[PDB]
Amino acid sequence: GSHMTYPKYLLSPETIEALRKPTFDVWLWEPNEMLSCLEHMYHDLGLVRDFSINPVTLRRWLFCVHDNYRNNPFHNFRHCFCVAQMMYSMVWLCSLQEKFSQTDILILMTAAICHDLDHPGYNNTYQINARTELAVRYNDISPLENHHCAVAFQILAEPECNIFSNIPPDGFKQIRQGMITLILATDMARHAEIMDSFKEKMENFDYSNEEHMTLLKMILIKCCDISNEVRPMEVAEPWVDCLLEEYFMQSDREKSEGLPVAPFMDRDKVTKATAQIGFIKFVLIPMFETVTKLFPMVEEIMLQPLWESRDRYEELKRIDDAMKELQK
Amino acid sequence: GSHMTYPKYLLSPETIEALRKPTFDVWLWEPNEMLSCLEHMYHDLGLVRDFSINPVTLRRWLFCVHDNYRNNPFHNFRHCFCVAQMMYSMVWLCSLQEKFSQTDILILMTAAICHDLDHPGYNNTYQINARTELAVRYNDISPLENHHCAVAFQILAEPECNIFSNIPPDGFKQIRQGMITLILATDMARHAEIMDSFKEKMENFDYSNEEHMTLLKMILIKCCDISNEVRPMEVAEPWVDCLLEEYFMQSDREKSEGLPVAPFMDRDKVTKATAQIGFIKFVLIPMFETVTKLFPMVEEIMLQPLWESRDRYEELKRIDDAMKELQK
Ligand SMILES: CC(C)n1ncc2c(=O)[nH]c([C@@H]3CN(Cc4ccccc4)C[C@H]3C)nc21
Ligand SMILES: CC(C)n1ncc2c(=O)[nH]c([C@@H]3CN(Cc4ccccc4)C[C@H]3C)nc21
Ligand SMILES: [Mg+2]
Ligand SMILES: [Mg+2]
Ligand SMILES: [Zn+2]
Ligand SMILES: [Zn+2]
Repeated sequence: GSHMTYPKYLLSPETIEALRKPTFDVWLWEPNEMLSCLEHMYHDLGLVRDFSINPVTLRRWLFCVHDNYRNNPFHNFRHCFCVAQMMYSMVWLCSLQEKFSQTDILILMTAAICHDLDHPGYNNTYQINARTELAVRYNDISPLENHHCAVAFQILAEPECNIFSNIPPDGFKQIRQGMITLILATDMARHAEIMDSFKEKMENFDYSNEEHMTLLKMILIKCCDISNEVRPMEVAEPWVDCLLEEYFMQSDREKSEGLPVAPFMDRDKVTKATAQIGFIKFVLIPMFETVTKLFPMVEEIMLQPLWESRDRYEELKRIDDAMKELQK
Repeated sequence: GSHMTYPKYLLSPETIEALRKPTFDVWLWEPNEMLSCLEHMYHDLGLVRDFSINPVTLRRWLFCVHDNYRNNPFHNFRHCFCVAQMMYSMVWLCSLQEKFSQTDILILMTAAICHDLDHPGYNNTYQINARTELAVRYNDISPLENHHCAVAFQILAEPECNIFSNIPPDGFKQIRQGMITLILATDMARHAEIMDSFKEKMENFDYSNEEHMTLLKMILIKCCDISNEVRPMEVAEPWVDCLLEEYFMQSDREKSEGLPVAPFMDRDKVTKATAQIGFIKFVLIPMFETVTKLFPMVEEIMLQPLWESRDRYEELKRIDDAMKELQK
């Protein structure tokens, strides 16, 4: 719509607008454009303003983050961007600036961006069963998430990437603790525990109770992390195939090294349709249902697409099933 | 008593019987003799037998463990020997072989031996405040105990040191999980918490309830860890100066680096007597009282010597107070 053309890293006005919504097509963008988006979120949320973040430091920091994401089929830099972009979406959708401090929004955003740093593309169960250096390092306790987190603060300790350098020590310590809690909370082995605690608080929720608020931020980051299916189908569906790529890599290796294979990583047991129907019905919908009690607009903008997804996979399944009826 | 003289590393019959009581003078022995003592405990408790431990591997493992203790004034290989030797004493005293599986005995001993591996001589609070590599690696969560536990399994993963090599993977997993839980339980930041969970199980204890037993093993290790004052006074007391040496090393360093100093480590605020009075009264005694409810022989063997220590130290402090009052 502009009188001249601009480089891609100069986000257009339409892109800036689109970036606030969960319909943003995360696939359209190169790393450099994604980096620009993230940068813009920090400015637009008032976090550069309120935390006195050096604007060049913010950029050096994001570039460093990018460099410490690996090129995995799924647990890559585009995935962290989805998680961040969904968090951003949720701030707008759920009017989170009315409810949360700027420090809380900083924690949410920074944890979202950092939460899968240097992921190897094999999960905690692989680490633990194979007795990897990481499992040994972290005593079989959320080995990956502990590493993501440590890498995060390693990056922030480099003075040219330290977006928190103009924050007082107490604020730093507060932000550090919140980020650790949040990144640790993304270990899916703790999903039911965290949901139970949340739901328990939801018996009588209190926005001025720090404990309630901590659980609400753990639930937000968990929402954002596993939210691909909330997105328009054409955006959502490619992510399942990337995840299965990663998972098949792992179960191949596990077979070959004599380690236990998860059925949901077994090429002969999983299908995309059946895996997603299960995850949608039994993990995603129920989680977003609880959140919808606090944020009613979540039903229309995030539950609806999930219902639509579930239904469409049910259709796909009827067809995978017929295909298998031709194959023995 | 014998017809010829044997090398020190061949323990005499008398040392062997004496090794089973809390009364054993840990100060008399060289490292090689302490190593022979630990080796003997594994054979004597039936652990070599019941877990098919290669007797040479057991010694390589012990020697390696010894090497990875640092030459700290307190948190050294002799301390490790104390903690293990007290555990072994408690085995006999409390007839723990009636109550616990051999796997649990193994866990208890191996955790006692390993629980302070590669201690730097500066506590978790220093690590955290100074933002050390350990603190950043472990996300400020029990960084030292995490580290001790990691180093234990780094050692065991060296095949010449793997005393668990003839154990099937299910048993290994169970031993590892147990040792991790017990080593992490030695973080004194968690003391009141663990004591409280213990106490609530103790309301109706159940030796066949795995959670009850886990807590019990946690307390047992915690008992052995801080048990110096249960020992005869001449054995117990030189440990206090060793610990203060380490603490003063820390407060001096904090002072120099402009970091917070804990009053209990400050050479200006600390008295030996006042240090010990409170610790004995409010940490050691209450902890051993709850154990005595399950193991009533503990009163005479471990409480009585704590009562004496408390009395001795309350007397020293009067003499301190009469000196201070007498002067200023
Ligand atoms: C990384 C995992 C937790 N993840 N993140 C997003 C999604 C997704 O859309 N689908 C799946 C599938 C669900 N997995 C089976 C499963 C069912 C219920 C609870 C936990 C896992 C297998 C994935 C292909 N995993 C995701
Ligand atoms: C290393 C600590 C926990 N420890 N281990 C044995 C002993 C001991 O005999 N005395 C003390 C005293 C406790 N004091 C500080 C403190 C009190 C309460 C909680 C944690 C530390 C000073 C020590 C001389 N600490 C020991
Ligand atoms: Mg993750
Ligand atoms: Mg320790
Ligand atoms: Zn993730
Ligand atoms: Zn210790």
